[PDB]
Amino acid sequence: MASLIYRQLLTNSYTVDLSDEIQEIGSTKSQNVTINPGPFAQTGYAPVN
Amino acid sequence: KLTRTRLDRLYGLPAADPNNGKEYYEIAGRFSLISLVPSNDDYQTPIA
Repeated sequence: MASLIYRQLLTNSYTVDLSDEIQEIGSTKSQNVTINPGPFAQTGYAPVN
Repeated sequence: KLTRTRLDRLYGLPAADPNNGKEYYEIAGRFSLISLVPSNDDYQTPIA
């Protein structure tokens, strides 16, 4: 009965995709920001006077 | 040598003329430079 409405609201998980696609289309800017620096080299200059 | 002059046997290049019809003055060789350079970073590339 009402248990079937409970089950039915479980079943319709195939429109939550539309729900999230709307929010991601009308979402903000998307970022491909990418950086990955590792070890350093501790180099420099050795000038004579 | 310098002839018909009282100042002779001048040694070295004078200031007048090394052209003499010579095509050029060629001095070949090589370089070897160790340089600090920022432009060869193949590293900070974005994904995709």
